[PDB]
Amino acid sequence: ARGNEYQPSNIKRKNKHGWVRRLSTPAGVQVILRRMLKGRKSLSH
Amino acid sequence: ARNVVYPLYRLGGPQLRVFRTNFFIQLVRPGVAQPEDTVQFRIPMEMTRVDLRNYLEGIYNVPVAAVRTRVQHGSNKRRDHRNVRIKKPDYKVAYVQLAHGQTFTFPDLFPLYSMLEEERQQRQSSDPRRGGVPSWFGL
Amino acid sequence: IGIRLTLPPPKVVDRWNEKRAMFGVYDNIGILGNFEKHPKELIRGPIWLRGWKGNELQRCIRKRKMVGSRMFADDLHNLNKRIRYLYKHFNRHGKFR
Amino acid sequence: FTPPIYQPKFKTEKEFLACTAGIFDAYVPPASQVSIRRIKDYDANFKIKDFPEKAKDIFIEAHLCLNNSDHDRLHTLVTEHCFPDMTWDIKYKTVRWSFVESLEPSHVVQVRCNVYGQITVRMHTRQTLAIYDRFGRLMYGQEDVPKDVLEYVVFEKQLPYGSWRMHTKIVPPWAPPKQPILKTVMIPGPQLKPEEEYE
Amino acid sequence: ADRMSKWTSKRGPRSFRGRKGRGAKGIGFLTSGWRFVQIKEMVPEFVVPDLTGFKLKPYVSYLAPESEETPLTAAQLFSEAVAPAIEKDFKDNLEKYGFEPTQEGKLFQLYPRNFLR
Amino acid sequence: GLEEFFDDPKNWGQEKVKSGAAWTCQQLRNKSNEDLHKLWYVLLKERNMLLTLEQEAKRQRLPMPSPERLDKVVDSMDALDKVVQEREDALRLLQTGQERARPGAWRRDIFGRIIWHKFKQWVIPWHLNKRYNRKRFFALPYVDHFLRLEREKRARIKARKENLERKKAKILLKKF
Amino acid sequence: WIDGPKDTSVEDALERTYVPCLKTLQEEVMEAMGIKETRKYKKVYWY
RNA sequence: CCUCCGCAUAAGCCUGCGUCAGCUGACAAUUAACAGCCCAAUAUCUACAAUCAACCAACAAGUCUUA
RNA sequence: GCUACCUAAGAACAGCUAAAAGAGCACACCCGUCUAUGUAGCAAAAUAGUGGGAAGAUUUAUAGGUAGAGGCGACAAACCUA
RNA sequence: GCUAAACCUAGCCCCAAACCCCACCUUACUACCAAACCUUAGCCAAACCAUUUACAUAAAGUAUAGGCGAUAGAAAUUGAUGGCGCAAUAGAUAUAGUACCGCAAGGGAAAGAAAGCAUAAUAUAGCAAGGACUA
Ligand SMILES: [Mg+2]
Ligand SMILES: [Mg+2]
Ligand SMILES: [Mg+2]
Ligand SMILES: [Mg+2]
Ligand SMILES: [Mg+2]
Ligand SMILES: [Mg+2]
Ligand SMILES: [Mg+2]
Ligand SMILES: [Mg+2]
Ligand SMILES: [Mg+2]
Ligand SMILES: [Mg+2]
Ligand SMILES: [Mg+2]
Repeated sequence: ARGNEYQPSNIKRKNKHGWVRRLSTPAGVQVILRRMLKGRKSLSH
Repeated sequence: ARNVVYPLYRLGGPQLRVFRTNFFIQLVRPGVAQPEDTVQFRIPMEMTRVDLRNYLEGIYNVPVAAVRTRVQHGSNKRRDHRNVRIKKPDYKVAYVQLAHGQTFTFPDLFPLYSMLEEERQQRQSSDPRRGGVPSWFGL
Repeated sequence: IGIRLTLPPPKVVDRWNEKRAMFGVYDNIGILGNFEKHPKELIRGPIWLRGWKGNELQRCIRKRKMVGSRMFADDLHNLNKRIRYLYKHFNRHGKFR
Repeated sequence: FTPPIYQPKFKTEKEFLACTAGIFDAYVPPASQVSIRRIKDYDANFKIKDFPEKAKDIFIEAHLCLNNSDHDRLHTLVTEHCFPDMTWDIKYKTVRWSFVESLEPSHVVQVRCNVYGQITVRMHTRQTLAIYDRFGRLMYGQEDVPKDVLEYVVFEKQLPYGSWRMHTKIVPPWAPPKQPILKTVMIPGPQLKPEEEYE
Repeated sequence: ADRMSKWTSKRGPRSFRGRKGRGAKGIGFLTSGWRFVQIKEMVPEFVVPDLTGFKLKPYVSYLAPESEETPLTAAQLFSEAVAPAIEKDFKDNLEKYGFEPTQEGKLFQLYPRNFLR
Repeated sequence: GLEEFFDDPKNWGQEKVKSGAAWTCQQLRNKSNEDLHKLWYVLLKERNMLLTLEQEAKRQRLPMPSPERLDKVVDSMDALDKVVQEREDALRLLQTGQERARPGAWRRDIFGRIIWHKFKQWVIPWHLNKRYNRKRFFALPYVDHFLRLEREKRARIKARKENLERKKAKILLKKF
Repeated sequence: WIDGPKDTSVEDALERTYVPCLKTLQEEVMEAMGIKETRKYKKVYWY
């Protein structure tokens, strides 16, 4: 019954975790800054 | 041209001209049967079919009747020893139909060791009657 | 199996290199030089523990006091956490009271 | 309820020249002064009247080296074209080759010629052989009874620091058969496929 | 879910796939009815010269002499293009010698560059 | 004609093709603008032919005949481009004093990093450009801590590199 | 060395046809090829 | 002998049983008409469902621009 | 991106009986009454049969919204990525 | 005799010194349309908890503060390149912030140069041994 909580949709993916939304708020900008400091290859989703 | 900023055009402005073209194309043998008048090219991704028509008609004086393009996705499945995906580059493929009933067919391109070879000639393989006994000795 | 099967490469120690040969010179700089310089001024090391000694809590307090402003951000955070932890340990844990 | 814990996937995805090719002009047993000069002009010191002694010494010493498998010396004693013949079939078996006084004096036969020297020397000596197995059991030739050996040995030399080394032994077709082998041998006939028949 | 693969026009839904391109430069615009109007002046025109009678070749004979690289500089160009005329007129208003006060009014403006390659 | 995409028919199948030397920057600097313009297309046609050869060799699983001429042609075209760029840069410096063909400015992005923002061509002034005004070219105070952290990460990398270099030098001296 | 059909002769490769001028390759080639352009490039904004 | 199966579109995925030679590597491939990517503005306009829309039946009252 | 509720604009509902129905029987569809199986399973809640609704307070695709002492809730302390 | 065992530098730690072409904020990496600033809290200690505690040297743990209790706590004044480090389970998480896991924030690796069996199953009875015994 459970396990399939991920129902992929690129629109939701980008609107929820994308670069633009991350930069839309100071908290998201700090998310990006933390990923950059850690050296993540993928800063945003 | 590619990797260059195009001067922004406004109504009534001069024609956009490129003097030293940056596009380099390859004429490739089709992987599938094609009509006699179709020529297959691999093209830079930034090249339009209009650009390819003008390119072939100006640099090679090839009468072009039609041009079609498709973006072929290069496999991203292969992985190196570190489990990191190796991306085969995506590339643009153009199909150019020649005009005036002109026909094209891809040409049939591609139509110390002496000592080693002569020693292989002079191997002198051991005979079965020798039973593994070295035959070099003269006794 | 926790034993190496080959003798380690020979270790050759030059007991008479310059460092060993001149080790200890000027340790009596004071008593033999009219006390112009104290022997502790011969000590080369961290600025916060030149000519000084203490347990880890005191060392960390001194380090923060003397170079805390020059420390990297996460190193200073670690030092503050360590001082807090050591304070708790030394003042609340132990067999003796 | 407690969720299952998955172990990392990586743990379970793991997966595992100074030689010539033969003889420039083969000598056929039952005028080479140009080649003599062609070697003199490049060597600056040579004696045909004394070469046979040195050639015999090299031959005997190399054959003695074969006894102890002295490959380090054998490399310098024989050419690379000859070394595989010298040392391949004899691997994993002891040979007790020995030399005894010769029967007739060795003399040169003919010489020819980036540039590689070549001297053919005829020897009719007397030798002993005893080739054993890995297990030390004789398989060729008595160690005590000597045999007379007729050999046409061809030496090759590099023309700057190379020397005269055994290059190839010419066996004439009229030479007598070699010694018989102690052990018997079976020689399979033509293997037959299911659809084939013997004829 | 694939964060590492590059984002291309092959990935999203129909709208995404239509909207994203592959870097090809624009040629015109879209009017009502999604009718594409191609502007001729936006299309790069290849100014290909006449190669008939041209002596140069893709390769150079190895017999050519070696030389020392001397990258052209503004000073060198000025000496080789303007200094002669300046001297000849000084011995005997810089537009006469070539200088132009402003790039505006030219077809090929040097800055901001407005020509391809 | 499409025959220009292939080498001379006599060369088809040849194990090796004899080729000259790549044009050098100095050799090209002596040629006129028209001569360079024409040589560019000569080299372009040769490059297209060589790329076609490379691809057909890959297709046939055979070694490409004399691959070095492709490198020679690429080097020649790069030298020609460098020469033309040098001429354009010299002319631009003389006539305008600008060292860069494209307008740009040093700006601090939303992440506090100093970047060379290269300008883009627009039709409306920037204060009216909505998309442009969405882009932020300033860093708010919450970025200062991350700037310090990045600086200290760089410092740590540099310090490790320097100590490693010195230790390797010490080991070399001990060895010799 | 023997020049191939696609190798420039030494004299051709060394001929100094370059006349130091204050013209870009684009405008020089426009003049040489006789391409006539009367439309004036409308000004654009950079930022 | 068996199948609410199958074929398409959407969404998702992204080369993931095409060829070749040794699961790996190389080579090839999906070609726009379908679909997406639109619209020059200012204003002024636009009461009258749908249900085969014609009767009949209502209530829950229902995507509606020219100068 | 599950789920609860909501917003926008969509879509589906055979056949028979009945007539404009939170109507009857019953497909698709939705659910999950009872039994058996399964219980490291096909499945971190399934299978087979049986059963409830099936033109509605229905089901459902798409996009958007509500956020943690908060949301949402036909109150089960239900749900808010097992 | 199998599996295996081993290895030494890849690097790291702590100091000192020194201040360190093109594309991309729209669905990022897409050529081109009319707006920031604002007390940290709490864990924890007080054996609960509620005020409180808990984000050079010397003067001095002094004056002071404090459910005057846990505890907190001055100032005047004084003047000041190296390694008894690690050496691949260590040392950085690091071969890499990669693979992989997660919708997301985020988490985050591994690695390079004996045991177990087989030769050779097993004998009444038993913490498997000990005293022994010719055994
Ligand atoms: Mg869903
Ligand atoms: Mg298409
Ligand atoms: Mg019905
Ligand atoms: Mg009903
Ligand atoms: Mg409900
Ligand atoms: Mg209740
Ligand atoms: Mg209850
Ligand atoms: Mg307490
Ligand atoms: Mg004080
Ligand atoms: Mg480690
Ligand atoms: Mg064992």
